[PDB]
Amino acid sequence: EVPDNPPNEIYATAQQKLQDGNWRQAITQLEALDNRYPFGPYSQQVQLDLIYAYYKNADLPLAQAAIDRFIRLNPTHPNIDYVMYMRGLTNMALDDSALQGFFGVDRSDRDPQHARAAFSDFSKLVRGYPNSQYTTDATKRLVFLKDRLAKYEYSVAEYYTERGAWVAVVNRVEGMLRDYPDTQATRDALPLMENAYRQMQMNAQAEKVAKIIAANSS
Amino acid sequence: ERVVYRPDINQGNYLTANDVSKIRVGMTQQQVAYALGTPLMSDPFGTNTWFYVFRQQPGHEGVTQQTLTLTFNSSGVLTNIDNKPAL
Amino acid sequence: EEDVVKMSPLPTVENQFTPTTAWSTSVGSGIGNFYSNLHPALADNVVYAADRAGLVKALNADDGKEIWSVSLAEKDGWFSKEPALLSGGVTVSGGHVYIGSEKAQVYALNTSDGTVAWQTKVAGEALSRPVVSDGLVLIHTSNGQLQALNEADGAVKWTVNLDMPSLSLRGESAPTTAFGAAVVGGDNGRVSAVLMEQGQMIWQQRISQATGSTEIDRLSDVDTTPVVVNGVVFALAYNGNLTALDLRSGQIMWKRELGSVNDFIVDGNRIYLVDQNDRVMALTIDGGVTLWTQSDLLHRLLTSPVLYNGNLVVGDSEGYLHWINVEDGRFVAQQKVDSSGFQTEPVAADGKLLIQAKDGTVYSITR
Amino acid sequence: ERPTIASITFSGNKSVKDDMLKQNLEASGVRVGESLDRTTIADIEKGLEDFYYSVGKYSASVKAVVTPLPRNRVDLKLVFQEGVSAEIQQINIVGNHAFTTDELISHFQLRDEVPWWNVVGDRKYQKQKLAGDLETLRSYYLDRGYARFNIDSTQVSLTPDKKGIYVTVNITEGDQYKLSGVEVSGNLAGHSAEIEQLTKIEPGELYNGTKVTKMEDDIKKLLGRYGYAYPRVQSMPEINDADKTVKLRVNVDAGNRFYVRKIRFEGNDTSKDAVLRREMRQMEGAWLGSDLVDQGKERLNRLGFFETVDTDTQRVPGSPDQVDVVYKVKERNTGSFNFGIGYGTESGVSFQAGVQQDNWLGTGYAVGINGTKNDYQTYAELSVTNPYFTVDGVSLGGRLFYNDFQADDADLSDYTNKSYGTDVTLGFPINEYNSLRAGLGYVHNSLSNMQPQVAMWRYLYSMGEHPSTSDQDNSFKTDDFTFNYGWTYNKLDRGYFPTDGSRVNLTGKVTIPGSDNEYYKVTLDTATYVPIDDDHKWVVLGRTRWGYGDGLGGKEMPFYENFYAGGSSTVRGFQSNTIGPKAVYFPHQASNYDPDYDYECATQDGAKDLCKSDDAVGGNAMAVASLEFITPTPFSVRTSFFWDMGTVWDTNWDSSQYSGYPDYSDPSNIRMSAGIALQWMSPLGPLVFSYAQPFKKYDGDKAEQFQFNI
Amino acid sequence: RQVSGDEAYLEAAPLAELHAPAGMILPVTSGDYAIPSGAVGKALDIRP
Repeated sequence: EVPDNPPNEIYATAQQKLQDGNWRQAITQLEALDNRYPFGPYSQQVQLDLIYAYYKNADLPLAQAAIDRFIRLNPTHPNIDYVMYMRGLTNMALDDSALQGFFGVDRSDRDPQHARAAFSDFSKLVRGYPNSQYTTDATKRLVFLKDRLAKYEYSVAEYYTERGAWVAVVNRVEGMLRDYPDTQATRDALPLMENAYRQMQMNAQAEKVAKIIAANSS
Repeated sequence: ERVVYRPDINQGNYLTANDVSKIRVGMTQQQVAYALGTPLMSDPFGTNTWFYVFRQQPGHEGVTQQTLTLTFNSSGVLTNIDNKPAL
Repeated sequence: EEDVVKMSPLPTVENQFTPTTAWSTSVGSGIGNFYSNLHPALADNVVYAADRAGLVKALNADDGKEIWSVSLAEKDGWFSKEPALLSGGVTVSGGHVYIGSEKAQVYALNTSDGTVAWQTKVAGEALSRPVVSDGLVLIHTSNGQLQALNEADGAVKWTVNLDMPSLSLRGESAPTTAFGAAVVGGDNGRVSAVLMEQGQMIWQQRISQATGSTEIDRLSDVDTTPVVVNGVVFALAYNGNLTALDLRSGQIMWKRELGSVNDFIVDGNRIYLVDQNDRVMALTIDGGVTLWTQSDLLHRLLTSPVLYNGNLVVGDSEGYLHWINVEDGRFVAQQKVDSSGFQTEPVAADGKLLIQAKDGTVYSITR
Repeated sequence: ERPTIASITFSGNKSVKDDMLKQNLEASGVRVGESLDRTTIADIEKGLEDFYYSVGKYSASVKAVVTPLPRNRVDLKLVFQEGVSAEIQQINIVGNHAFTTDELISHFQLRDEVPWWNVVGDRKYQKQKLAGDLETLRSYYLDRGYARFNIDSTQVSLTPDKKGIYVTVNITEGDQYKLSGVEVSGNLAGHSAEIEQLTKIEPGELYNGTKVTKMEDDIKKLLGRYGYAYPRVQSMPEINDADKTVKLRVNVDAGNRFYVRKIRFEGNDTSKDAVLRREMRQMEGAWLGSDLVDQGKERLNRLGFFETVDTDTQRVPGSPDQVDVVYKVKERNTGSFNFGIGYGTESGVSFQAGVQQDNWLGTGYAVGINGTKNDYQTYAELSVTNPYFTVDGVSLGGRLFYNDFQADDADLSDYTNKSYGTDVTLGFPINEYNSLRAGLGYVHNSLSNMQPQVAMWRYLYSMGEHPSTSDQDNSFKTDDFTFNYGWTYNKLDRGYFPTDGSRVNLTGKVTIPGSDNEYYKVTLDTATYVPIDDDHKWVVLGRTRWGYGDGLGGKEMPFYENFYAGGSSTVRGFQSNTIGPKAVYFPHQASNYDPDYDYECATQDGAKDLCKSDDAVGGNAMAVASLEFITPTPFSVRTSFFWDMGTVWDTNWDSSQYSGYPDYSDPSNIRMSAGIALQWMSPLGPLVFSYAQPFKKYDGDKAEQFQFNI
Repeated sequence: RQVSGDEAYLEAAPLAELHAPAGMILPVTSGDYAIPSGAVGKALDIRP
C-alpha cells in the first residue's frame, strides 16, 4: 500500500485519517514513516499516532506490541501517562474482546487473566501516576473490574457447589473475602459457603457465616 | 430410586490413621502443619483452629465424611483435637 | 533445487600422441560413490586391487590377467560373507600386502597366495592408506587414532592418539616416515611428528583450521599425506594451505595459505598439487613461488595427480585423463578412459599408469 | 554516518523458515533500524552459510547486496546461493559383535536406506537426530542385558565435495549380565508391598534397562494414586562383572499430598469456564495425582472445543502443599458453514449445507441446522445439544427436521412426502467412554398421489392398504411415536481431526403403538483411526456403516427411513445417494395428470411395459467400506487415498416379481470408487474436498467424480 | 472521543467494605483501591 512521499506529508495524511478515523491507511503511512525515518523524535510521535489508531482500529496485538515498545523506548515520556492508560484500556479490551452481553449474555465467567492484567495496570496508575487526566475513568474501571472478578469466582464456586467439592467451595469463598468483602459477589456467594459447611456438619462456621450475612443482609 | 448410575465422591485432603496418631496435644502450629501437610479449612475470622477433612461416597451406599478439626490458642499452639466420622 | 555449480567440460581436446590404453582389466566393482582411498598398487608386473566387500586380486601388469583372486567377507556371523568394506589402500611389502577394512579389521595379505596373514581390530576403520614401516604398518584409524601393527602378526606397537576431531573432515592422514621419523597429517590442520620406533610425539604443529565452526576448504580432497623430501618437509594443509618445515622441528619454513588442495606431488624443485579450484600450480621448492597454474578443468572433481614419462597425469571423476605438459603447463593428451570416472590414486610406477575407476575395476594406460 | 541497517530481504532459501535466519540476523546484530555495518557483508554471509551447515547443508553460499541509499533508508538483498544439502551415504557400527549393523539401524531415526525401494525420511543430518539414534541404540543394548555398554564416540565425515556425510559409531558391547535382584530404598511411606510387587522380576533374569525404567515410573504413578507430585525415586544398578550379573537399587522417595488449590485455566474467553472446569474429572480442593490431570486433558481433547490441552502443574511458592494447575488452552473457534453442491445431469443435483455454529458462545451447547434436497424428497435438519444437562454430565440433544415437499414439481403427486419431525436425546455417559442414549422420536409424513413404484406399494400392503395400483392418486399421511436408543464408545483423540481411537454410533430405533407405522429396526456405524506412522502423522482411517431395516407386525421399513450412500462421505465420486436399489415403476398409465408427454416415468403418456427405472431410492439395508491412510499432506488437514466400496439392498425384495429385472435382494453388488482423501489450507479456512474413480460402477449408477467441502 | 464501551462502571456498586460482628476481620488489604479531572464517558476524550 505504502506510497513513499515527503515525510511532512506522511504525517499530514496520518492526521487526516486520524481526525477522520481511517485507522487502516493512517497506520499504513505511520509504519511507512517509521520505516523511512524511524528513530526520529516525532517518529515516536508517529509511534504514538500508531498506538492511538491501533486501538481505535481495534487491533489489539500490535497495540500491546507498540505500547511495550514505547515503554522500553522511554521510561517516562511526554505522553507516557496516556500510554499507561491506553495499555490498561487495551488489556481490559482483550477481556471484553467479545461483546455478546447484549445478546442476553454474560462475560462474568470467562478467562480472568487480562482482567488481572488490567487491574494491575490501573493499580500501577492509581498509585504511579495518580494525578493524570485519567483518574476517575480508571477508578471506575477498577471498581467494576473488581466486582467482575468477584462474580467470576462466585460462579466458579457455584459450579463446584453443583459438583460437591465443598472444601474447594469454602476455600473459594474464603479467598474471595480475603480479596474482597465488598463486591456484590461477596454477599451473593456467602450462602454458597454456608450450605457447603452444612454439607459437612461444620455447622459452627455455618451459623457464624449466617450472622455474617445477617449483619450484612443487603 | 431407578438410577444405579452414580459417581464416587472424589474429594479429599483426607486423613490416614497414621495422620491420626501423627499429632498429639499442644503440638505447635508449624510443627503440626509440616507433620500433616498444610490444611485447607480454617475459620476466616475466628481463632487459629484448623480442620482436616475426609470425604467420599461410592454412590447410593453411604457417605463417608471424616474430619478432624484442630483448635489453636493465641501463640500457634494446639489446644484441642476434634475428629468426626460420617454423619 | 539442485543448482550445483557444474564446471567446464573437457576443453580444447588435444592428443599430441596416442594414449594407448594398455588394457582395461575390469575385475569387478568395486566402490560406488563411497569416497575412500582404496587405491590399487603394484609389485613387479603384479598389481593389486580390491572390491568394497572383501574380494582382492593380484594381476598381470602387461594385460591385467588375473594371477589369483581372494575374497575376505567374513563367511559366518552377522552376515554370510559379511560386507567388510575394504577401504585401506593397497600397501605392498614383500610376501605381505595390506588392506584396510571399514570395520577396523586390517587384513595383512600373504601376497604369494592371498592367505589372510592376520586380521586385527584397530581403533577404527582404516581410511588412510596403510604405510609400511619395516615391520610396522601405519594404520591411521577414523577416530583420530593412530596405531602401528607388527607386519608379521599385527602386534599393536602403540596407540598414538592424535588431533581428535569434532566434525569429521576426511581423516585419511596418510602417514610417512623420514629416516625413522614417523610423520602423518591430522584431522584439525595439525601435522604431528612421531617417533617411528614406538610412537612418541617428536613435535606437533598447527597449519590450518578444520571445518566446523571454523571452516576450511572442503572441496580440496587434501593429500593428508605429508611428503618429506630432504629434511625440509612439505605438508599439505587440511585445506591445502602450503607449508614447509624442518623434519624434526615442525618450525615453519614458509606457508602458502593460498593453497586449498586436493592432492599433490613434488619433483626436484617444482611441487605440484590439486587446489580445490582443481588446478595445479607449478610451484618451486622455495616458498610457494609459482611457475604456472592451469585452471582449465577448474573445480572439476579430480583425483591425485602423478608423473609419467616426465609428464604429469591427473584423473577426473568422469574417466577423462589430462596429461599436462609439466613446465608449460596445459594438456598434451586426453582420452575418455571411462564414463564411470574415478577419484582415487592414479598410480604410475615403473612407467605403467594405473587407475581403478570408482566402480570400473582397474584400467591401465600408456603411449 | 554508516547507519542504518534498514533492509532485510531473504532470497534463495526456498527451503527454510526465513525468519529463523532473521533471528540469526539479530543474533548477528543485524535488523531494521540498526547500525548499518557495510563491513558485515562477508561476516553475515559466513554466519548464514554456517546456518546452512547447521541445518545439514554446508553447501549453500550466500550473496548480500549492499545498496547505498539516502541518509537513513537502505536496501539489501540476500542472495542465498544455495546448492544441494549435505547427504548421508552410510553408517558404520564399529565393535558390533552381537547383532547385524543394518539391524542396528533398523531402529535408527536417521538412515541411509532411502532408495527407490525403501522410504525413511532422507539422508540429511542434524546432530540432534543423531543423539536420538544414539540413545536408541543405547536402549537397544540396555534392554538386552549389556550393562557396561556405552558409546565410546561417534563422528560424521564430509566427502570432499560437501556432499557426503559419513556415519561412525564406536561401541563397547556390554558383555550381557543377568540382573540379580532389586532393592527398594527410602521413602515408600507405608506403600511397600505394592511397590515390591511392581518389580517382581524373574529370579536372576537378564538385565533389561527399559523394563527397569518401566518398573520405576510405574512405581511413580502407583504412588501418584496416593498423591505424590514428584516422587523422586532413583533406580541404581550395582555391577557384578565378576559373576557377570548386577543387582538393583530402587532408591524410592515420595513427596507430599494435599496439593491442588486453585486451578487456573486460560484463554477460554470464547468458552464458559464452567464447561471447561467440568471437563476435568479431578475435582479440585484435594490432592494431586497427575494421571487425573491427564485423564482430564484427554477429556478436554475429545471435546474438540479446544486446540491444545497443554497442562502445567505449578508448585505454588510458599509451602510444598501449595500446588496448582494451569491449562494453557489454545482451542480454535469454527462458525461451521459449508455448502457441498452435487452436479450430475438435471433430475438429481442439489446436495446439502451445514449451517451450524458449533456450541454458540461456547456455552456448552452445540445446536444443529441442516438442509438437503432431491428432485422431490427434500429434507432439512435442526438440533440443540445440552452436553451438560446435569452436574454429572448428562447430554441432552434436541432434534428437528423438515421434509416440506408436497411434490410441487407440477403441483403435487410427484412423491409428495412433506414430512417433518423432531426428538430429544437424554444422552448418558454410561461409562467413561460408554454411552447409551434414549429419546422419543416423532415424525409426521404425508404421502399423496405418488408415481406408483413396486417398493411403495409392497409397503402399502405391508401397511395393509389397497392403493389403486396404476394410479397417481393414493395418499397416505403418517406420524409415529418412536422409542429410541443407541450406543457410542468414543475414546478418540480430537473430535474434529483425530489420530486414533474407537468411534461407534449404534442408534437403536424402534416404535410403539398409539402410532401409525408399527415397526422396528436398528443401525450402527463403525469408524476409527489408528496410526501407521508412529510420529502420529500417518494414520489408518476405519469407517463403515451397516444398514438394516425391519418391521414389527410383519410390516416393512417405513421407506422414509431408507438409507443411502453415494456422493459425500458415505461414498466417494458417485453422485448423491445414487447407490442401491434404483426404484422401478409399474407399467403405469393412469396418472390423473398427463403432461405434454413430459414426466415419462411410467404414465399414460406412452410408458407401458414396466420401466426398469434408474431412480436411486435405496432400501432397508446397506454397508459401505472405508479404510484410509493419512499422509500429513507432504506437499487441521489430513490426506488419505479413498478407494471406498458400498452396497445397498432390500431384504424383502422378493425377486419373484423382479424376476426379469436386476435383483435388489443381492447385497453382493458392491461398487467402488478410488481417489485421495484430499484436504488443503488457504487463507480462508479448513479447505477439503475429494475426487474419485468410479470404476466398479454397477448397472446404471450415476457419478460426478468431483466433491466440494467436507 | 466518548469511551467506546460501557459505563457499567456507573452501575457497579460502591463497594461496601463489609461490616461484620466483632472479632471477625479478614485481611482484605491485598488489594489496591486508592481513592483520589478527566471526564467519565462523553468528554472522556483521549486526544493526547
